[PDB]
Amino acid sequence: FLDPKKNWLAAQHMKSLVKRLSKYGLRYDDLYDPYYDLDVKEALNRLPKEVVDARHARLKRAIDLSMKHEYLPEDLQAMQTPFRGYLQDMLALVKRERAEREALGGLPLYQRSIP
Amino acid sequence: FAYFVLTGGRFVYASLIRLLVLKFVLSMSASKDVLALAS
Amino acid sequence: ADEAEHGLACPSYPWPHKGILSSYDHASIRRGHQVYTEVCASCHSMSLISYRDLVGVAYTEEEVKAMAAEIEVVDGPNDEGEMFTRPGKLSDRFPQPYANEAAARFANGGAYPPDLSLITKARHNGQNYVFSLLTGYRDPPAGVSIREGLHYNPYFPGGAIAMPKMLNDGAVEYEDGTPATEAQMGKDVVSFLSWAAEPEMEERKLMGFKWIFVLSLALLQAAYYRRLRWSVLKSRKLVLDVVN
Amino acid sequence: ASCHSMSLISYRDLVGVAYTEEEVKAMAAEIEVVDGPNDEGEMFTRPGKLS
Amino acid sequence: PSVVKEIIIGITLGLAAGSVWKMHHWNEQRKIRTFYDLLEKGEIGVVVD
Amino acid sequence: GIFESLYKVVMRRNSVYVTFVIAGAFLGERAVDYGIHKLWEANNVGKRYEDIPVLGQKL
Amino acid sequence: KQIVPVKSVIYALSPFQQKVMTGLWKDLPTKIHHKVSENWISATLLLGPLVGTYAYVQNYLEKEKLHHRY
Amino acid sequence: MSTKYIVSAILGSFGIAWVCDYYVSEKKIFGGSTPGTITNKEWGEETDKKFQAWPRTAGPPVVVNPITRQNFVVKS
Amino acid sequence: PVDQKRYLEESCKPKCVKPLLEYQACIKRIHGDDSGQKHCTGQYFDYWFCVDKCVAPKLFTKLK
Amino acid sequence: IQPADVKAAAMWGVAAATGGLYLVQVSILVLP
Ligand code: HEC
Repeated sequence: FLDPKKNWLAAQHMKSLVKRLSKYGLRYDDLYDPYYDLDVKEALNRLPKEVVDARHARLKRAIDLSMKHEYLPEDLQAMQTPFRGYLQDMLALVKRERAEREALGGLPLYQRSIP
Repeated sequence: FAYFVLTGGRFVYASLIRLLVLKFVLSMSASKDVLALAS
Repeated sequence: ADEAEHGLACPSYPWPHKGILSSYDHASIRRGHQVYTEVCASCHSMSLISYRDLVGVAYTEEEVKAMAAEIEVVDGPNDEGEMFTRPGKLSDRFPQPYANEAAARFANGGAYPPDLSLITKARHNGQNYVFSLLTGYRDPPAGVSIREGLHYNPYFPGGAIAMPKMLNDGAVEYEDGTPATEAQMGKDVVSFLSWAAEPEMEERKLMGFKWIFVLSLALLQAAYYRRLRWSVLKSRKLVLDVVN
Repeated sequence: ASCHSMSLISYRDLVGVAYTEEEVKAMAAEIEVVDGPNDEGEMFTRPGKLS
Repeated sequence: PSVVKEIIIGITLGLAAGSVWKMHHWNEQRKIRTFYDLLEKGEIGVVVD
Repeated sequence: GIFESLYKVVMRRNSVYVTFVIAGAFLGERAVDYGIHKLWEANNVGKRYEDIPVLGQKL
Repeated sequence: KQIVPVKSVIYALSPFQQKVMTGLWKDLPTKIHHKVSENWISATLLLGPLVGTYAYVQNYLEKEKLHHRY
Repeated sequence: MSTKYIVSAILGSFGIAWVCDYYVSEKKIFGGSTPGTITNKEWGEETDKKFQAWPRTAGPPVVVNPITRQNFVVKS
Repeated sequence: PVDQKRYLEESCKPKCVKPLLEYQACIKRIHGDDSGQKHCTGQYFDYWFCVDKCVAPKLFTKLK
Repeated sequence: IQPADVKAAAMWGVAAATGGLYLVQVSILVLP
């Protein structure tokens, strides 16, 4: 795996993602839907309230901008941290706990409801 | 101004609805060959 | 080969009934019905058009009554179970020249002269194709000698068609003194055939114009209504307590 | 059969009920029936069939 | 705002327009050349009868 | 303004508004139909059924 | 299907105090520029295979017909 | 601001120019004449059919504008 | 009763004489051959396509 | 309140009759 700092294509991809995410004022982790995985749900429950509330505020701002058909002003676009993640470590810990629980005879702590 | 724009569109819609309803009912009405055979 | 199989392509003639506001040339419809009756009804049939269809389109009602009274059709059983023939009325369809498809094919060398009611909608590029087919009885190219019993026609798929060159100069005498030539006769008969295939064209065009205009105005109203209802949402300022 | 008609009972209905197939075929071949236009376009007549 | 970019794109548009006009001129020249070529060595004459 | 005048006329009770709309639809449809008919007749002069020279000479 | 509150403060103006059909015309050049500069790549990937295949097909048909022309 | 006024005035100017043209050269509120070559309305017809074969004093009829009209005789 | 279509196509015959010349070239080749399938309907189609394209509007503006 | 109610009911009846005439234009009934 030669993604970062050694692949021109990967550098271009990172540039494009930074452009788009900062344009809407989002972060990469905010793209993780709790309804999608049910592990993101547990991670978001375990995260501190300040972090979760900031995530919700950023999501609401992004949806507002998407409705209005406009982007953040250049100032707030400059003051952006699209890849200052907050969810990957907790998500990995939750996945690891799930891994051991399934590894040695355990019921899942939560399951997706059949729709 | 808003209500008058809306009113113009509203009676356009009324015209459309009357057209459609009458088209269906008159289609279910009589036919030219029958009227010809009326003698 | 493939070129002759698909036939020489037909140009785009400027028909008088083409355009978002364009009507049939009704004098030309009358003239085309004359030429069809004179020369084309011997072999081809319509069988989907009543005499009453001509009333108010090309002939007056008394004229159509006389024309129908000219021909005689078989009417159902009388009080003895026998069959009889009575002059045609204003409701009878156009007469059929042959008893059935078998008789038609037998009279026309195995080839069946198609029903002409929907002929311009039953061919790709209908009206242009029919006009070109009628007018383009050309000398076959070099070294392509076609068999006896057919005629060369570049537009017909395969080049060999079964009907002979019918439209000739001076074939008919028009009522209104219009000089009868091959091109004029073709134009009139194709106008008549295109009317026969689509007798509702004028009403449909009028309805389409009126309703496209009216619905465009409705569209503007809809555009304004939506913008008005959404303007309390799109021009709103929210403070969220977050920066990055 | 000289006055009333059935016109809903085919000859094939009789096999296995009152007659055998050979008998029904012979009975059908007894009578004549008009048939659709031939290659010349005329309405001809042929001996009846089982159907 | 980039001055060199604006001048480059202007020169490029000028050359495109000139190329279109030159294609027109070349087609016209070919038509004239083939007409006279035939007029000497072909079926084409100029007097009607 | 004319908008405020017509509002004070026919936009204080919904029944009148409905009636006004009904009047508007009928009148506007008739006006558009007349205009389109005039346009059609202007565009297709000579081609009508009523003005063909042999309309009643077959008898 | 619960609703997550965000603790914002929202000011909104009534629809009858705003121009309703002017935002469509305010910035046409900027909006056209944004559309083109944001979607030229996607336009190339959409119309590219189509036009290329069409040109190839007409070219090959021309060659084939001229070759079979005796 | 004023684009309404400017465009309206431009269209009005075209209307006024049309009216003045119609009165001064179609009905000639100021006296004048019209050629016999344009009012006959069949002169252009023969002019075009003559571009097909233009008469000449010494020699058979000959064509004019052979290139720009693409009209010319064949093998003979 | 002179045919307007025939007269018009004769008039426009010298407009696009190039397909006609190609068709004549094939005619000469086929006359030289005199033994093959020898059709070359493609030249015929090209030439008559050009003539038909020419006689498109003039026919109806000349017709009654 | 009753006068206002009956006035409103009559107005709605007039609107309903106008809608009925619009849907079914009857000069045959209008003339007599
Ligand atoms: C008897 C002879 C006639 C007469 C007087 C006319 N037609 Fe034609 N026609 C006839 C036959 C036997 C056939 C079949 C040929 C075949 O399809 O192999 C046709 C065919 C047509 C067609 C169909 C062409 C096609 O489908 O590509 C048309 C459109 C047609 N005929 C028209 C037509 C018209 C308008 C006539 C009056 C001038 C006419 N035919 C006369 C036999 C005969």
